Amino acid sequence: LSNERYQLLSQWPDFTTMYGKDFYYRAHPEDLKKFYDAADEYYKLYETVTEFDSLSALASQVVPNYAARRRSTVHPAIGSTVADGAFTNFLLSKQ
Amino acid sequence: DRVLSLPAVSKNQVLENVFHTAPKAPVEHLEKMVSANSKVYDALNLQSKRVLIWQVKPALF
Repeated sequence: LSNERYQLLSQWPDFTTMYGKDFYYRAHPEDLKKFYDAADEYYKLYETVTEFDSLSALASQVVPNYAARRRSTVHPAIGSTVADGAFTNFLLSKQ
Repeated sequence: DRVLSLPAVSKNQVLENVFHTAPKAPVEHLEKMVSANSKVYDALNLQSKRVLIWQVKPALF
């Protein structure tokens, strides 16, 4: 999934082609501060999508709730559809 | 009133309306993207010391 986010950070337009002083002084001061904020934001997003040592601790938050859902009093592989079919077999047979 | 024929905009105001933002250095892109592609190298190379390929597709011994 981080690969699919990094693929759309690979499609980001190059803002370091507009770092010269030709684009500094032709441009509105507020739009230039916005452009520099947009470059700072891309550096934040790219520093945090390539922190791959954090995925191994992100995966430990999906693990306990899933393992407690499998630690069932009926069956590890039970679900709603099998329980519904067994409820018809229990209900539509006699008593 | 000689002072009222001088330009009322100070040299301070010129220096703060001309150099309004501290401009971006060109080496900032290099050092930032290098410090992040070092993490891309570390996790995803097959020669790094801390590769993720054994934490992701474990082994079959």
